[PDB]
Amino acid sequence: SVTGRIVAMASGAGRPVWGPRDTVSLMRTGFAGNPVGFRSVKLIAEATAAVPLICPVLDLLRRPNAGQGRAELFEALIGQILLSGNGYLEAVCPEPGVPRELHVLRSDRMAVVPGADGWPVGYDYTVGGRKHRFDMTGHPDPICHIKSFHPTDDHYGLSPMQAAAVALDVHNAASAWSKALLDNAARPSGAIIYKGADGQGVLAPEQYERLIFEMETHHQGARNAGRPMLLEGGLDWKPMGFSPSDMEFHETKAAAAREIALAFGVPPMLIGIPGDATYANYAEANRAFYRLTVLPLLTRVSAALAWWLSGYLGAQIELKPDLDQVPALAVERDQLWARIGAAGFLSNSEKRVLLGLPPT
Amino acid sequence: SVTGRIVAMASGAGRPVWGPRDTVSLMRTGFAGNPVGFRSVKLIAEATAAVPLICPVLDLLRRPNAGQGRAELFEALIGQILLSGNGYLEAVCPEPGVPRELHVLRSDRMAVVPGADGWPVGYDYTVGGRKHRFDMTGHPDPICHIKSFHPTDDHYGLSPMQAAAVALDVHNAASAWSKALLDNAARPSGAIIYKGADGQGVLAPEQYERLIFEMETHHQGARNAGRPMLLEGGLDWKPMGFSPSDMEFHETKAAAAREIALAFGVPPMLIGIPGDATYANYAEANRAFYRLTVLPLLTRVSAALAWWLSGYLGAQIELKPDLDQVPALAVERDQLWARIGAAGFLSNSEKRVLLGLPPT
Amino acid sequence: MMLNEVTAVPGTALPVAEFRDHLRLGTGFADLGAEDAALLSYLRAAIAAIEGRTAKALISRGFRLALTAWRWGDMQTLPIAPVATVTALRLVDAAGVETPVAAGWRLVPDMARPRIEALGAMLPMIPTGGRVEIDFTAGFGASWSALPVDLAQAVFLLAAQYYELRHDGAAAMPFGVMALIERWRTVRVLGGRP
Amino acid sequence: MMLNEVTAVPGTALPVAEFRDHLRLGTGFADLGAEDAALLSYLRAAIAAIEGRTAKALISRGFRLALTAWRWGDMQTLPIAPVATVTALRLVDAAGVETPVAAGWRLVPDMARPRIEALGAMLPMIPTGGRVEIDFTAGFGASWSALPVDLAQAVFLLAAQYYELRHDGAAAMPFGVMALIERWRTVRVLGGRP
Amino acid sequence: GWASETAALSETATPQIDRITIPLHELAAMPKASQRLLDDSAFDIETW
Repeated sequence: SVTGRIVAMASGAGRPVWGPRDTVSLMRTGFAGNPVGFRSVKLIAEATAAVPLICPVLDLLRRPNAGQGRAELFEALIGQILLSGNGYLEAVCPEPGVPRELHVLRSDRMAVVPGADGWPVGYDYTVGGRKHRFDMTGHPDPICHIKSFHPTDDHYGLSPMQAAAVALDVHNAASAWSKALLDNAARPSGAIIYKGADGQGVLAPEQYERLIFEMETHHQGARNAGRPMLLEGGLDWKPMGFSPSDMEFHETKAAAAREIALAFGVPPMLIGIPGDATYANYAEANRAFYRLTVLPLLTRVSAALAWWLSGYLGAQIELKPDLDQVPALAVERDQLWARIGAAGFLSNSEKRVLLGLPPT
Repeated sequence: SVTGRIVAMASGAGRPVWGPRDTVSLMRTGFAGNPVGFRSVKLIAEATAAVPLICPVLDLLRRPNAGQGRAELFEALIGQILLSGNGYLEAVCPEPGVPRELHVLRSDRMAVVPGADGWPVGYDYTVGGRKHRFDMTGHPDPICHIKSFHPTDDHYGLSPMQAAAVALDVHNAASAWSKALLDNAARPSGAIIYKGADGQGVLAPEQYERLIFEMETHHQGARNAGRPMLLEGGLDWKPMGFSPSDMEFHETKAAAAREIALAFGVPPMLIGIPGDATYANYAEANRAFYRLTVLPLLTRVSAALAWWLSGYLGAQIELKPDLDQVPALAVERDQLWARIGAAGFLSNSEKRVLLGLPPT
Repeated sequence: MMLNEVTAVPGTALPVAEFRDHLRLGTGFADLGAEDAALLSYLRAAIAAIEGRTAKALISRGFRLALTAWRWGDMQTLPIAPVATVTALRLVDAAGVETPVAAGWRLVPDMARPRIEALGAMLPMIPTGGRVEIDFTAGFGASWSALPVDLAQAVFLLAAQYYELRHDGAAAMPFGVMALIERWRTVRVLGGRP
Repeated sequence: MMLNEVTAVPGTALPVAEFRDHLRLGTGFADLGAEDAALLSYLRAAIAAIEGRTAKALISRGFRLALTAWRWGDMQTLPIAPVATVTALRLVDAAGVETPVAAGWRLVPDMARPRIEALGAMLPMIPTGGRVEIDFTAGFGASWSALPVDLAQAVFLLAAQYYELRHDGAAAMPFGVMALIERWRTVRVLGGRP
Repeated sequence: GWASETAALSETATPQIDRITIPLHELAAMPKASQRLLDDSAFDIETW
């Protein structure tokens, strides 16, 4: 905070700081463009919305606004964090405490203002040429700004799609390689070469319609596969091939489809990409998914809702994921109940306090 | 100590020492550039934040400042240690004991000052051309400087990304090899060679629009795949191939994608890179991750918070990782509870004292 | 990109009196001028053959390079290679108005890459539907003596050939016509986008 | 990089009186009749064919090497190979202030790779837009007698060929024109970025 | 431009983008200090 004043002047106080320009184009080319970048965010954002929470405040979260439910809110919230590294939540307060409206402001059209002491004073929702200038020079601070970790930038997040932005363009263009190869390719199944007495000679349109009708009827198609095809003088049939037949950038697409899944943190088994068996039997890969890239993400966002929404209340509230009755963690729950349940030496109430039960 | 006093006057007392030149460029090319270097830091920094701690002081750590939570602090702290080998924590102390502000200062813009006796007297936060000159000539010493181990340098860390700086540039350029190969490549699916009566001869634009329209309509596309393609005198169709089709630096990228994961110490199974099965079934590789590169890293930073923050208190406090109810170490907890629980010879209270229980 | 010539060569600058010494016509005859109408017809036919194989100019006549869209964002390599003192990048409009522009463009002289690189990181913009003609005088020198002599010899090896055989009749030298030309051709290896 | 010659040969430096002896002395028709100034025009055409294939200079004419950006950090190989004594390394700016430098560089002479090779790692930087310009005198000696005589014979084997037959007519010698040149060509194997 | 209704408005001038180069020159000092003078004196010469 003491050094906060020094970085603020360099950027320029009172003026909007934009950060990354090409953020909106990674969405259309990397999330609406390829299925791997599409499925990876949809797999996470529909997983963090499904996790229950532990606190009143959750009555706001259950019904944030019209037409945007509890689970639909976090899909919009985490879906901006995975896409552009930043999450925004406007609170509309007709009432003084616990404001009854939440709105995920998209992070394409939002810009920060550094202000005096380096910590932000303005946020600017910029649609068309129109700005809004939300104000942070107050106590309730009407927008929570959830940052992904960015080491070099002081105001935004890193957005894992930016780290995979080369592997998206490999997977977008290798998939479009095979598309435009199926659309721009002339393979013939042969060529009836007609030289003539000279090195060059055309055949007359009388002879040419004769050549079609014996080729149309008697030689093409499945039903004429293999006629013995008499070739008189001058004529010759050179059959062409198609030498790379399968596998046009097949492994570099399948390797880039795994590096996209690597950056968002989904395992290759969940998304459905082919590859070597790393995880075994989905009791691991679903448990690894909710432990390395979902529950760390959800306990970081819920820790920002636990502090931003407590600024509207008087008492501070904690708000964490449940990490109980989330059915992907049952292999960590069998393993912990059967450990203490088999420990017969310590008594009955001495293990209800370990497994989390109210003792009797 | 005595050696340090001599070391200072060699480099120059009272003057800033910068150290690494490229550490601002390895972040953009190695942490915002490739997914493997991105995920490797995110896999560790989100693991050290999840580990609970054992001690008042932790009330500061739970809520250091506005907009920067407990888990968000260590992601910023370890995210500077893995990136640039140095961690910094500014403390703002309006009050004499337990200062209520912590700030992860980024290590790009921080520089040390050796001072008189070799141990540092100044740290210089330099953004733009503007400095701050924090002072270490006092007892509370307002910045904890967490060093990674560096054998050759006396003031900084080694930053595992610097050790993997060759394998980053292999993985960045092999991935950009396939991108620009899919973007700069002219493969044709053939070539209609037209020599003529001479060795050279063009065909007239009347004949050329006839040649396009019989190629556009009747030969290209999926629906025209394999027409018999009459070639009169002079014309000839040479089908081209594409001899390296897949696998452009496919293994040298995948070997470099493993050496990046090797340097930070993550196993290949957790991050999702392909490779031979070293670990078996994720009960090991997650347990290996929280034992070779997370908990040794976390017990080294927590040992520095236990000593820097105790300089603000009167009594010294220990602060260590929990090494209990961290669910990756459950296979080391099954193995130790079933060993002593099955040891029926020693009595009931004689094994509650071994497993860490409150005795009865 | 049209690249026409404003003015041709004067004809009096061509060495017809020295080409006649080359071809061994005759020394002291009283006629001496029955070939003057045709000798410069083959010198202009051999220079224009070597101006196209080498992309050089050789007499430094004035050119007019009328083009519409810039080939690259700032560079704009000129076709005719040995240049000096680009006169005017007058920027015509969609129709009519021709405004000459100093525009902050430079000229990078070279025999291989005669660029017109701009200094403000962007050449003067082009009114949509309008061309940008560039007047420049490109060549080695004004008179025949200012040429590289091996290229001047390649005209004399070639225009002597057109004088000695009229139609395409077939007929190995160490430094022939072709081997003198080849250090003046343009050596390019780009078929790419930029 | 224009690299125009400052001054050409005087013409009186060329061995026209000796080339008449290589043409027909000791055996021949007589001294015979040869247009004297014609024989000077074939020596200048044979030297300029061997100045291009060897990248040598042979008469020690004055050059002017005006190029925009330094290729290496410090090296700057000079193309015309046998050099001696940089006249000046004056440095003009984008407006033409022409501020010469007199120290910071030491020409390292060599028939293989003549250089500029400034002291340390600092070679005079270029004013933005203001091309650097190097005047030097490159070649063997001032007179014809200071040349390597095998290279001088390659001129006489070639200038006589342009005298003996005019057009490009067909006609494997052990040390021909080509075999006397190849120990003076520049042998380079770099097609790379440095 | 203020666009009329019957105008069929033409495209306007895209603002020219300037690119001004910082050359980033060097500045160095090379003082020559004696080894005996650095080894004998009471002052910290490498610091001064």
